[PDB]
Amino acid sequence: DDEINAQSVWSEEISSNYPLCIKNLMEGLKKNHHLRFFGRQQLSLFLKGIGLSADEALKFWSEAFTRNGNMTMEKFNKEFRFSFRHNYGLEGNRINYKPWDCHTILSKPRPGRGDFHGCPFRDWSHERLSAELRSMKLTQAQIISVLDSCQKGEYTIACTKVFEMTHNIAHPNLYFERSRQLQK
Ligand code: SF4
Repeated sequence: DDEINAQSVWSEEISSNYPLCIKNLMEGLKKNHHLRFFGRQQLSLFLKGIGLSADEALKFWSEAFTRNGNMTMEKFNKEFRFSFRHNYGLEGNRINYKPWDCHTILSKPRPGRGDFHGCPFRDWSHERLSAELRSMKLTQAQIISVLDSCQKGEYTIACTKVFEMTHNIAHPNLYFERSRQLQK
């Protein structure tokens, strides 16, 4: 709880370790105060994979869904609380909900309008990727190298390139713990 909790996952320090997909999901949750089923599972199981406790997860999801008066606490407890508790097995279920790897993430149905699951290196446009990479302090030479892998369909190589360029197999939780390891 000292490192990963409901408040510290919104921190810049912790969130600077997220791969592009989790960053995309967190951003959609912050502005819409809600995520769809596929996006819910991708992000929820990742946070569980980095050590977010059951109590902190329910604190995290409840505040996020009810933020800015998006929905009441009663609507959340009646329409979403069970599903999040289900993912941690707090209702007695013994389904093995492991965090999704990149292969599993890319295999899900592709995101449409309003969806935030998936992998940005395949689902975003080159224009959207380029602007996002520039805010991450990448130069156009580095950008053209990442888009090259994207155009070739090697999305895990493009994400591995971003890691090396932003720092000094194929799993989003492996991205986090490698990056978070370089912080300590
Ligand atoms: S390669 Fe995997 S970890 Fe990286 S952005 Fe795509 S789905 Fe996320």
